[PDB]
This record gives sequence, structure tokens and C-alpha cells, in this order.
Amino acid sequence: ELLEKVELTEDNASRLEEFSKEWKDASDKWNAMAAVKAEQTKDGKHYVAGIGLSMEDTEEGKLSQFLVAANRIAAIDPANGNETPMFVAQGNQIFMNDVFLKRLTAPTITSGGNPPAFSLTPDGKLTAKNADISGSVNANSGTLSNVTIAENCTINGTLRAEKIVG
Amino acid sequence: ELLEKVELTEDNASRLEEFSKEWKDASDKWNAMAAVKAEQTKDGKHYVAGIGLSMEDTEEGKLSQFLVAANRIAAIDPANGNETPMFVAQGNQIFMNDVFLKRLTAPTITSGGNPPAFSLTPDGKLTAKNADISGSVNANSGTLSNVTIAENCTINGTLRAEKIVG
Amino acid sequence: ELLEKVELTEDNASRLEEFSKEWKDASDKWNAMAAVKAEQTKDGKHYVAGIGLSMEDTEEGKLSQFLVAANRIAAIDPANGNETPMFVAQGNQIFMNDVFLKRLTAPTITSGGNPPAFSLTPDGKLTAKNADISGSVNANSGTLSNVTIAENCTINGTLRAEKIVG
Repeated sequence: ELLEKVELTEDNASRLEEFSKEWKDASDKWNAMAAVKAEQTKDGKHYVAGIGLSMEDTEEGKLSQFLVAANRIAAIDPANGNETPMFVAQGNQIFMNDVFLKRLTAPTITSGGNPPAFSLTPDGKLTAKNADISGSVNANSGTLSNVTIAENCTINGTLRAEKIVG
Repeated sequence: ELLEKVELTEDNASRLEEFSKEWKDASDKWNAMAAVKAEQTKDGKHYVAGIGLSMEDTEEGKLSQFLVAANRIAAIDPANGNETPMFVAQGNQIFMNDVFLKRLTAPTITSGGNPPAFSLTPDGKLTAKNADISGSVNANSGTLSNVTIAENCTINGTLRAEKIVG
Repeated sequence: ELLEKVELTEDNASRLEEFSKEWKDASDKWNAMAAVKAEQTKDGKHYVAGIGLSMEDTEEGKLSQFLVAANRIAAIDPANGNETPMFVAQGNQIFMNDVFLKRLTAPTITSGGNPPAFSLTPDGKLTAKNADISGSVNANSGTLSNVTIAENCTINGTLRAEKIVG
């Protein structure tokens, strides 16, 4: 029964080279994705470029963090199994919901529809159903219907009506 | 020494068997990871969805692009012990900083105020405390207290004043 | 000669020592990433922490899904062949393109040009150039240069017209 162990020794030696080849392939593949994703470099010297998912602990406690320095994004929302992209590089396009603001700069503003009612052209035009002023008004031209007056009415230029009664 | 080399044979063989078992289990687990999570190999550039960073040379030089054809995200600020999510996937959640704009289409616009003030409502309404105009006007109603008729005026409808100077 | 096969067993033993070294090293690394980034363990129901691209089966077929607990992204557009620092997400700023709107809140609004030709301020003023109103107007203090008065006008206050024609 000597014949057994040596055949075994072979059943071993023969399997080791092939396993070595497989593990070498795996190690090379890890060398690939490591420079891709898992650089396994523990430092803040290169901003941890690539990708990182640090479950970092402070004196506060465990706090999650995900670090990527490459934007290169093109997203789609999955809600209801939907397939709508949202970040074409032309500065977002889904819709603007309720937004708080303190600085805006826009030439064109539209009320809505084949025709907007109250609009704000870059030319400075404005259509409205009201103009309430609690202060100064400097008007230049005008085609006006009713001007109800009961307070100071002093004139420096010209006035020419059709009927003047009083 | 009698059995030492012989026993090493079976010890090896058994250790290889178990080592191969754990390797097969783990390798199947990896086979499961890139199958769904990102991809691997040298997959062509047709759809290549999943997590992947590639450093391709350009005219300027390297380009480490990071591709994500994927879905809803939510992120928080980890700043030195901060825990407040800000833009967590609710369709432009909180607010915009200094922003330039081009065009819009909106029913309702306000100011934003505690004991508060002016707004641009869907129905043209505006209480603008200083409505300076340097061009044409088409008014169909108005109540003017202190009239400063500066240049040549005219009336098509009628004027009727209790007072008169001239 | 024969001593090669006997030597073969102990050579295999040393080779297994080396392979066990490397393999348990790698497995320990992956186990470290498991709660960090690998997420080898299952999630169950809704609990989820970390990363993973799950292409779940649905009655309609494929449903890829991605989930991030918390992150902070950099700013490089697809912009192949160009470096584009866009969407830094600093100070909650992205830059907005053409878009609709439903609800707005902005005390400060500009004309979308080098100066603000028409401006909205927390003071509530408006230096426009045309404001036509088909409804109510309440202008307290104002001047009128080239105006035609197309409907009724009544004064209960003082009247100091420059001239009267009729």
C-alpha cells in the first residue's frame, strides 16, 4: 500500500500549479480594480482619489462617509421602475420645486401658456393686473383710462381734456 | 524518521481539500459581486453600466473618468461632525445659492417674509413700492393722489376737479 | 531520483504555507471591506448600509438600483477631452439652466445682464419700462409726462393744471 501516498503526492502537486495560476489571475485582477476602485491607500494626502467608503469614527461616534473625486455622472431615477435621466451636462433638467433664494439673475420670465399673462421680458416689459405703489412713480408715456384723484394735483407741463366740469 | 514524509502527504491533501472548498465558496461570492455590483473584465464600450474608473490619456493628459449609469442617491455633510442631509433626492430639495437663470414658466412667485410684503402672483398682482417706467403704458384703471403732470398730457375720457387754477 | 517525489510533499507544504499566508491576508482585507465597502453579507428587507448595484428582477424584467448612505462629490463633467469643474456643490450651488418653476421665493431678482435693467429688491421696487394694467392700480405719488387719459377722471384735491383746452 506504498503506491498510494505518492499518487496522492501527485494529486497534490498537480492541483497546486493550476490553483496557483487561478490565484495569480485573481491577484492580477485585484491589481486592476485596486488602481480602479480599491487603492487601499490609507492617507489624506491625495484626497483618496478614485473611490472610498469610510465608516469613520469620531469622538461623536460612528459616522458614514463616501468620497469620490471624479464627477462624470449621468443619473436616472428608479422610482416606480422609472427610466428618466436627470443630469445631462446642460445644468440639470427635471423641474424646480419650491426654492428659497436670495440672489437671482435672469433675462426672461414667463407666466405660462401659448400666451403668458404676466411676463418679464429681458427688455424690461411687464404685463400685470395691478400696480400698487406706496412710494415714487416716474412714468413717461401712457394710455390710461381712470385716474381717481382726491389729493394734491399740481401741474408743470400740459393738460388738454375734452370735458372739464367743476 | 519513518512516517514524517508520509503523513505530510495526507495532511497536505486534506488541507488542500478544505482550502479549495473555501476558495470555491469565496470565488462564487465574487462571481456574485461583479455580476450585479459594477462589472469587470474588459467589457466593450457599448453599455458598460456599473461602477468603474478609467484613466485614459488625452491631449492635455490623463483623464480619470468615473462612470455611474445608476439610480437614486442621498448624501449628507460629514464636516467635522455634521449630520444634516441637504439635497437628498426629493427634486431640488432645499434651495439655491447665487444662481444665474435664463427662462422660466411659473404661476406663483412671492418675496419670502415674517411680518412680510410684495409678490408676483399668478393673477398679475404686484405691490411694487416704486414702479418706475420709462416707456409705454396701457392702464385701464388707477387712483393717483399726488399728480405731477410734467410734460404734455391729454385726456380722452374726462376730467372733473373741484379745484381749478388758471 | 525517487527522493524528488518525497521532496515534493514538503515542497508542497512550504508552498501551502505561502498560499495560506497570502490567502488569509486577502480574505482579512475583504472582510475589513465587508462592513466598510464590500457588503458581502446580505441586507434583508429595507436595511442597507454601504454600496451595491442591485439589478433586481421584476415582473417587467430588469431593475438596476443603486443606493448611497451619504457622500460628497467632485466637479468634472463628461466633457471628453476637456476639464470642466461643474457641480462643485459648494455653498449649495450647482448652476441652473433653462427650467420651469412652480414655487419661488427670492427677495432679490436681477435683469440677467451686466446691470439690472429691471430689478426686484427686498425693498420691493421695480425700474421697469412698460407696465400695462387691465385691473386695479394704486399709485400714490407719481409723475406723468406723455399721457392720454382715455376714461373718467375725478379730482377732489387741488387742481393746478398748466393749461385748459376745451
